[PDB]
Amino acid sequence: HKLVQLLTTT
Amino acid sequence: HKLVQLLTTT
Amino acid sequence: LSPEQLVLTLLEAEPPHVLISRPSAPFTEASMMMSLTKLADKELVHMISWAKKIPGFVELSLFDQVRLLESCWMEVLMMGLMWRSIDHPGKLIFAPDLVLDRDEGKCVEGILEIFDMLLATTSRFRELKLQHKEYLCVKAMILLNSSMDSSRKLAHLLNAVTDALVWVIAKSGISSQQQSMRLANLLMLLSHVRHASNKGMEHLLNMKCKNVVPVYDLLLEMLN
Amino acid sequence: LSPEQLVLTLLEAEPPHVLISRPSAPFTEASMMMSLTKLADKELVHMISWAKKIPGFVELSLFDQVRLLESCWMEVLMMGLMWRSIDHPGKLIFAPDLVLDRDEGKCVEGILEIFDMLLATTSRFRELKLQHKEYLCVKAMILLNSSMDSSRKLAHLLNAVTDALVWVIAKSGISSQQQSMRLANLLMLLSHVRHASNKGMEHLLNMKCKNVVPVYDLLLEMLNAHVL
Ligand SMILES: N#Cc1cc(-c2ccc(O)c(F)c2)cc2ccc(O)cc12
Ligand SMILES: N#Cc1cc(-c2ccc(O)c(F)c2)cc2ccc(O)cc12
Repeated sequence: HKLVQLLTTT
Repeated sequence: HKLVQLLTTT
Repeated sequence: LSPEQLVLTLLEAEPPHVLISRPSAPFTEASMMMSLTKLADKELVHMISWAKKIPGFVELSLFDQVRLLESCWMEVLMMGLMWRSIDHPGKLIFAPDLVLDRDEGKCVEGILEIFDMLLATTSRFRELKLQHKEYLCVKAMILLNSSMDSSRKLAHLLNAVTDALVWVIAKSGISSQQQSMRLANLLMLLSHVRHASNKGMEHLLNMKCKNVVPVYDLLLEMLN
Repeated sequence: LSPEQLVLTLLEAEPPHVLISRPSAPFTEASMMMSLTKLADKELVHMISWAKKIPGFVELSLFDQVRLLESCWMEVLMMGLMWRSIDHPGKLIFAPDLVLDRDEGKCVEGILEIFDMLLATTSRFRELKLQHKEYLCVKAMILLNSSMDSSRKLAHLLNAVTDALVWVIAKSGISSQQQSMRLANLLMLLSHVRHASNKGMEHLLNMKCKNVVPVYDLLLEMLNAHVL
């Protein structure tokens, strides 16, 4: 889920 | 051998 | 040698189709693997002959010739395979009498995946409407670019074929801008061909360790 | 958006210069490998920010955004490594405080092979005198072309970046025939980058499995997802 959180946050 | 043969002997 | 002469030379050098008959009964992991290994072996022999026909190839050091072939043989096989399947959507034409269906890849553990991508890449070539002459140049470029002064001569050999590909695309008549885009589009697919080739050899290696099928003489040497 | 301004957005998407904060000193197998892994983890974070800055990337389905980054990450890192090392023959500039030589990769089994590949390919881009804008387009293409409606958006994006690379080359002013030739040579070198990438990942995977290098969260995730 790490890649996903960074893809969905700034 | 096989490869080398086909490249130079054939 | 002019670009056209190079293409003509490649055209004639095209290996003849290897004839392999589909097993009598429905495929089993063993029978299908027996079929693809025997075919690959036969095509490899023809590939070596094809290589010697690429202008300047036999001028390279024997060690470079070996190095290049050991490095891209499965890529070359799959490029030809996709070209053979270009006019048969949903089908993979390994040989005239060996037309494998996407579903048939199930009898073999992990090959379905590879079939999927082979078919997908083939469709892309279909979508791009790849032409025979472009195909010929690309397949040769695969061999010459697998660089994975003899090396100096290699660069020059590769540029010659590249020149030939540019010539072929120019002959299509499209605008210069479109010629560049097409050239790019064609070459950007080599990554996809390579990806399937990688998976293919990883699959072949794994199958060897599994004894699922015998592999040794020519295929074995190449595999290594 | 014109090709020139698309290239501008790629320039703007460039990750910052990364350092490992390591005091100068001889590299041992343990220090070298932990530094390489630590650097890769840091660059991965910056890589995700870069990707999201490429016009339209975040418009792709989350599934696509994820699959593209999971497949190309090591290739993107090594393409960056080659650009940074372009003006430094014989060296691999992983970072200002992580400069490695060929003989240094010898203290780690299987590494020398990879370094030789990285160095040779860097040398090729050097010969061709790879330009910064060309590097920018190629790097973006590596990401967008790793696709082994959302699908059309991607195709549109990849074509946009491809059109940008063609423009860059056209600006160099060289003959049309030399433009086609350069375009082909640049694209063909990508196969060599991809090759070194595959070997690089196999090496990392082995190190991870042996727990010889501390595998950070993000790096571990990217690694496992990719091999999977
Ligand atoms: N994927 C795949 C495989 C493809 C091929 C193969 C055979 C002939 C071709 O013209 C070709 F393009 C691929 C052979 C295999 C032999 C053993 C094996 O385990 C896998 C494979
Ligand atoms: N080859 C290689 C490896 C390269 C890299 C690596 C790190 C940062 C970069 O910008 C890059 F292009 C490659 C890390 C590794 C970490 C562990 C490992 O075992 C191998 C490697």
